[PDB]
Amino acid sequence: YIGSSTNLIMVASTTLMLFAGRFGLAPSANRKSTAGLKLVDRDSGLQTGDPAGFTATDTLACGAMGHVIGVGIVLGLKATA
Amino acid sequence: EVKIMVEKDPVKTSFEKWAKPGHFSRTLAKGPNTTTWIWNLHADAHDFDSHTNDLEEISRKVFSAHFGQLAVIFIWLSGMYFHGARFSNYEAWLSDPTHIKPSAQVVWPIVGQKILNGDVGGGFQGIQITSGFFQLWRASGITSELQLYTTAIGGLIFAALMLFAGWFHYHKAAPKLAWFQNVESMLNHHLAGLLGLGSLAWAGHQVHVSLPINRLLDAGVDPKEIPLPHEFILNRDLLAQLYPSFSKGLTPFFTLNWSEYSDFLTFRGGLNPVTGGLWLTDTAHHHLAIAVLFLVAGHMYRTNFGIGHSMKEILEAHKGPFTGEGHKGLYEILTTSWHAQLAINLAMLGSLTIIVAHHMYAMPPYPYLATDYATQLSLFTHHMWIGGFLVVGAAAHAAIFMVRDYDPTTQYNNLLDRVLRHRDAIISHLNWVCIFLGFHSFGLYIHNDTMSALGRPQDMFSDTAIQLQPVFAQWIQNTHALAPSLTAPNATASTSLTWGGGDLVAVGGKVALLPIPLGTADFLVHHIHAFTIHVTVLILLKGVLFARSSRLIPDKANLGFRFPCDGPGRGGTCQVSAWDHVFLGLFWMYNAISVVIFHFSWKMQSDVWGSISDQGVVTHITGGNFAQSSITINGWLRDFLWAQASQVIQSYGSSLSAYGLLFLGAHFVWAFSLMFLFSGRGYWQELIESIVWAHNKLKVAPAIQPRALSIVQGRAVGVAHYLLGGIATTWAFFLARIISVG
Amino acid sequence: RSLIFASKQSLSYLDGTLPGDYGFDPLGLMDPEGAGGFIDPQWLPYAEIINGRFAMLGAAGAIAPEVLGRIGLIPQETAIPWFQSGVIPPVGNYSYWADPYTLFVLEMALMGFAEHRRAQDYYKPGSMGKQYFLGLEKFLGGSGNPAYPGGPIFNFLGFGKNEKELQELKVKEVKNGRLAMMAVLGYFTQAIFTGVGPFQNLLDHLADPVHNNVLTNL
Amino acid sequence: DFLVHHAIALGLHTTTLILVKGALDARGSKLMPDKKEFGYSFPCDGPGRGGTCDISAWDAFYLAVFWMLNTIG
Amino acid sequence: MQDVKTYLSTAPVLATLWFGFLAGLLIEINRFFPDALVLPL
Amino acid sequence: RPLWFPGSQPPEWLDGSLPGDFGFDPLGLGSDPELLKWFVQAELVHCRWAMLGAAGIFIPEALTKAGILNTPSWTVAGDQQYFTDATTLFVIEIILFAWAEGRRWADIINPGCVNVDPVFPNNKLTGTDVGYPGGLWFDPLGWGQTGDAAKLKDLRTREIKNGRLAMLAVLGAVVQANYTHTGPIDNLLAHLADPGHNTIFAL
Ligand code: CLA
Ligand code: CLA
Ligand SMILES: CC1=C[C@H](O)CC(C)(C)[C@H]1/C=C/C(C)=C/C=C/C(C)=C/C=C/C=C(C)/C=C/C=C(C)/C=C/C1=C(C)C[C@H](O)CC1(C)C
Ligand SMILES: CC1=C(/C=C/C(C)=C/C=C/C(C)=C/C=C/C=C(C)/C=C/C=C(C)/C=C/C2=C(C)CCCC2(C)C)C(C)(C)CCC1
Ligand SMILES: CC1=C(C/C=C(\C)CCC[C@H](C)CCC[C@H](C)CCCC(C)C)C(=O)c2ccccc2C1=O
Ligand code: SF4
Repeated sequence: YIGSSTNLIMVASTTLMLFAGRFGLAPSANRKSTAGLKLVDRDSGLQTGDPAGFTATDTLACGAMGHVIGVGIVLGLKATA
Repeated sequence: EVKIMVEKDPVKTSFEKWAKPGHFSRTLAKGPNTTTWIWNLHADAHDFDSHTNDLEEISRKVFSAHFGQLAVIFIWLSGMYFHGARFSNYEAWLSDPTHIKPSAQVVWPIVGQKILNGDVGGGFQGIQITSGFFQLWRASGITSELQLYTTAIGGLIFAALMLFAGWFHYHKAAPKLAWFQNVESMLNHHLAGLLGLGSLAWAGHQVHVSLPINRLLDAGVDPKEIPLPHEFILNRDLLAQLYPSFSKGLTPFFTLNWSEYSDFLTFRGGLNPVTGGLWLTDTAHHHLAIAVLFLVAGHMYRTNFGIGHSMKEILEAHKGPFTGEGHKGLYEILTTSWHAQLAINLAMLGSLTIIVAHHMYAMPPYPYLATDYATQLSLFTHHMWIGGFLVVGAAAHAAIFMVRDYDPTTQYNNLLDRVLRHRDAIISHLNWVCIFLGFHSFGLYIHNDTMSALGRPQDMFSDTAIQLQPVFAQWIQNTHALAPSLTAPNATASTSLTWGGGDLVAVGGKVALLPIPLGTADFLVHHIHAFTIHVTVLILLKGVLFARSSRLIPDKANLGFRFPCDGPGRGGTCQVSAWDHVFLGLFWMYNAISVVIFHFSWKMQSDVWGSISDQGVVTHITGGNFAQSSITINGWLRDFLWAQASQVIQSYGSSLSAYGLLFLGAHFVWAFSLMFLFSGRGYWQELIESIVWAHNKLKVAPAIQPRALSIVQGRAVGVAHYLLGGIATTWAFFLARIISVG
Repeated sequence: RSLIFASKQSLSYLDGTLPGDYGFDPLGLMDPEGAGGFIDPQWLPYAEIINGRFAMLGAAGAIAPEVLGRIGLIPQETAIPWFQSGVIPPVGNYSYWADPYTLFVLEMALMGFAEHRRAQDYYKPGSMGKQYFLGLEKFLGGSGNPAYPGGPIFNFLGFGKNEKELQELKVKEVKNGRLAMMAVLGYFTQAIFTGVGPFQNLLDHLADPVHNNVLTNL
Repeated sequence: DFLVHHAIALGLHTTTLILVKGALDARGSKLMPDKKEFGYSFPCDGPGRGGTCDISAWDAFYLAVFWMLNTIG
Repeated sequence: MQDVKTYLSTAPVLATLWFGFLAGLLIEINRFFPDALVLPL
Repeated sequence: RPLWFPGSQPPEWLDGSLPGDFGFDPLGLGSDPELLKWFVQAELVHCRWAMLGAAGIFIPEALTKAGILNTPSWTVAGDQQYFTDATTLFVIEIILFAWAEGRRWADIINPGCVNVDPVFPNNKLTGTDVGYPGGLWFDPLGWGQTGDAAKLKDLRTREIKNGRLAMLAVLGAVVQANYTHTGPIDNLLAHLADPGHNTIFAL
């Protein structure tokens, strides 16, 4: 199951979305997207040990978008291939 | 910024405010002086905005009133489960439901009313219920009346909890105004916590309890020997013998092998041929999907965790060149006015209840729902009346928002200001499309009546005369029947049987559903429906738009909501108020919804409901007369209002004679309404003056002066008796006819 | 000065005078701005104390008949998991000297003579050691903080006499208290998923950890 | 026949009630003493003093046309 | 009871308590003496 | 002052002057002073009828179990046949209690008015408090008329607390007959054998 295609997608869907939320490529708690889809910084109040601003909300938020997207890729590829 | 703001002990829990009746209003706190004080005592009882100007105490009053309403509904559900537990034949109906009628009300043998305890079957006497609770409990997997008694006492426990919470959130810890103004958190916890987790919990019930018990009920197993609902959870081999996908044990859920759950989570579609109700593998996949979708939608808005949406930022970015500064201030509308949110919520709940009515005759969700025609007619009719009442109340509280909460300084050049700026165009073009619909539907009915009266059947709008076939509906019904083959692959059958995919489902020798034809008669009555809905929209939207002012009365917002008139000036300003438009839209809701349920009752008694004999022949209740008689008003009076009323008037001396009594008493309440509607206050005031003189002569004058009812109150009493009498007339006629022929 | 999972909203009221004041409050539950009946800064640290001490009696008590049965100090009829011990008579019922419905009435009679006394000391401290109760009402007076009475009965070894010693020992009570709540919640989910007691769940995982984890066992 | 003769007596008595009430409160009443100076068939007297809808004697005739229709029906 | 009995003495409660007693009495007359069309006394 | 709920503040209307006062008024129905004197009078005759009730329920059925007397059970005692019919036993009792409780009705309304015997005016009751009539017919031993008030209050407190145990007992005998269909002495001896199981949850 470790080398199966379900595990490799769901790891990479979660890892890349956490990479996007940490390296300033995705919306997070400490940075907002406007109507022009432009990342502007904000102070949400949440304090962690990350210098970039990644908090406990974003690792639950990007894990969920690692999972909502990741479920659809796995079952999209299951019905197709 | 979203967090809990409450404060402790706002008002002391005392009975000294119970003793003074008009404590909430300053005018009624002086005590009574006329008999109109009693009517303004009830009229201003729930009107919390007229009591105080502070929105915080208003919102606390509304929250504890919600808890009192929840307590009343839980008391009602406790009663209906206690009536199933003690005063029903639910086990007898559950043994075989194709011959025993659902009954859950026993009357007391006192004054001859013991004939109302009729032979419903199963060795039981009582009122045959049409509320659908028996099929609902069969779909819930309820096997014994001990489970009904447990649900009744649990509902009583929850009713005590709602009463305790209503006392708690007004007298011990009541929330402040910014707690209620956290609408993003409220939507996040209603979408995810209420509608998402509620659908998920009912999905878990419909995986563990409803599905195996209802599978055993399709196998002819006696419900006294069916294993109890916790035995499927405990002995999972007993659950695995009915569905082999349970033998894997939650490992395909977390490894995304959801297709291995294809044994019990299916996209079948259609009805169970054993029972005539939707599949619970589809209703469990439905609830799991709307739960994995409402919980996703509940993570949308911004509370206090950074991620989310401020919905003011959603609104204020939605602005267009045809509007300019639109959608701005609507957040300030919907967070500082309870009536605006009440208008939107009432419109969605009423329209949703109409969705419920259509999505239950057409896709019957409960086992043996469709073949019990009394349940189908009563459920559709009840939800149409509730939906029409809630959309008229939506327009009512829209108009109350205009007359009492619309601030014009905060709303400049937005959508609402511009809709008020061209309200003559809206009401005039609505007036044109209403008159056009009225001629092109009802004058088509008058034309059919005239040429059928003049001996010209070829000059009519029939299926044999000039045809008016609904080609868009007849194409959308073919598109929904020929869907599984190409546009919706993964479906075993089609969504509903009323589309055209065959599958003549016969349950108990009675027709559950079949392909519903749509012809010239359906075109005419759907244009009647569109016309009546449009006219109801015309009075109601005219009352919303002209609540502030008019060309007639430019200071109408100062006069209020429940004012009668300005006076006999400007030719007469009678019923200028927005309340009077709600009052007239109540009549147009009667007209609209009554023709809707009349079209429903005749359309499915003629083309759906019936019996199937040998060699596949279908005999309906009124065989094939909707296509030829429902195009004339004489057919509606004759083959519907006279032929089907031949069981509400000769039901006397039988168990259905209370329907005859309430049919006649409903005619009484309707003709009683015409006393209040057609008359006015001053006549009754001078007649009461003569009666007061006769009381002064015999020294029996009350100090509370007898007064005639107010003009707003006289119209309210007249429309209340009109709706009560007419709706009770249709209730009695429906529940006598379709019980008698069902 | 260890601080984890904190926010500027959370440090406005969590100033460090609490025993387990590590700043963990993302939802904002002990806010004194909207203090009410049960969501308030006076009941919530005291709620964590009573839920902590019942879980430390709970996490130790749900594993002690299973550990003592493997080492051979109790009979095997009582060496049973916690769920099949009369608590949930579906998954298992053990015959005591009374049926558990009668034992529940005996429970809330003795809890009602113990937690009603604990209730009214929270609403007013020291107001219970005035009425006569079996000649022992003088010891049941309590301190100002209702979580720690520290009388002749609840501190009958007198451990923690120094104020600096008692305050640092209160940190060890809540941290062992919080671990026990996650243990009982951990005991609850393992009883439904695995269907076997928690000491057998530890012994199954200690042999083959890659084949007896949460992912393999349901 | 007894019961419908009391229906007939109800119809004549209530029509006579509205019509005698219109004829004798024609000049004025305690709600409005100057009904004679407003003519016979005036609409109302305004929403003030509680409400004066159908106060005129023509309106009592109007309300008793429904009662003669019900009576003769 | 200086105000609880005042609420119990209000017009809707006293109408409910009297007509509850009144319909309670007339039903119980109609049980032990039913179908009464002629007063024999 | 002993109180029912030792942390709670006692109510203002229950000042401890009444016998058996322990501050138990959560619903506060004795808040009115005029209704409190009626309810104390209601509690006195409730206490003494239940103690007379408990001596006709639990005393002769204990003698029925021990074989001292062959009296029937208290639930089926009214069903038995006597020399007077039970329908017309009531109207003898109603007439006899229209003089017993109707003359007691005047003492609650007007104190010190029905203390004089109407047939013979020399006979009178030696009583000064409402609900405690005294005299030879009701207090023939004179124990209820003492000079000291602390002993007199405790003896009236002893009367109330003995009463309210029986009001739990006669109500307890009613529900035990509805649930177990067995005499309460036989419910006691069934409970005295195995008290762990023979309870309300024995079903
Ligand atoms: C996830 C938490 C959650 C959930 C489940 C709900 C659920 C509900 N809310 Mg609530 N609400 C919440 C949080 C939540 N709320 C938040 C965060 C806000 C503050 C911004 C509000 C403020 C709000 C107000 C102001 C009102 C509600 C109302 C409602 C009710 C909907 C009306 C109805 O008939 O529904 C169906 C009803 C039921 C199914 C009854 C369920 C009742 C049980 C006891 C659960 C309710 C307790 C609690 C909310 C969740 C406990 C979960 C528990 C089961 C473990 C329902 C009880 C309305 C109402 O009726 O007021 C009383 C109302 O207008 N909500
Ligand atoms: C979600 C539901 C909802 C909400 C919250 C409210 C809330 C309110 N409504 Mg209402 N409204 C709604 C839906 C609702 N309504 C619907 C369904 C309609 C269409 C009928 C309207 C039409 C509307 C108008 C026309 C007005 C309001 C107004 C009121 C306010 C106070 C009314 C009052 O004191 O009660 C008074 C309650 C009664 C008089 C009880 C009478 C009940 C009916 C009318 C008769 C009995 C029906 C019963 C089923 C028959 C039994 C007969 C039997 C006893 C013999 C309050 C803001 C009034 C206001 O001023 O708003 C600020 C008002 O003018 N409402
Ligand atoms: C105070 C209070 C406070 C606030 O107010 C709140 C509340 C809660 C309301 C309260 C409380 C209440 C209560 C608890 C009540 C109850 C009571 C009772 C139980 C009584 C009885 C009471 C009782 C009684 C008198 C009894 C009596 C009895 C009798 C006569 C008996 C008799 C008899 C006998 C001998 C035997 C024989 O063989 C038979 C007979 C004949 C049968
Ligand atoms: C500390 C640190 C680190 C680490 C970090 C990490 C690694 C993280 C992780 C994290 C993660 C890894 C997370 C995850 C999460 C997840 C989640 C959050 C989930 C959720 C879920 C949900 C949302 C649900 C689900 C679902 C779906 C989706 C569909 C249907 C079915 C279900 C319902 C099941 C590093 C190394 C960098 C460095 C040093 C420091
Ligand atoms: C009849 C009528 C009245 C008079 C209606 C009245 C006076 C209401 C009568 C209510 C009841 C019947 C009187 C009050 C009853 C008391 C509770 C006393 C109880 C007595 C018996 C009912 C037991 C109007 O005021 C009116 C106003 C505007 C348009 C039409 C009309 C209208 O048609
Ligand atoms: S009749 Fe009544 S509502 Fe009409 S104008 Fe006159 S006062 Fe106003």
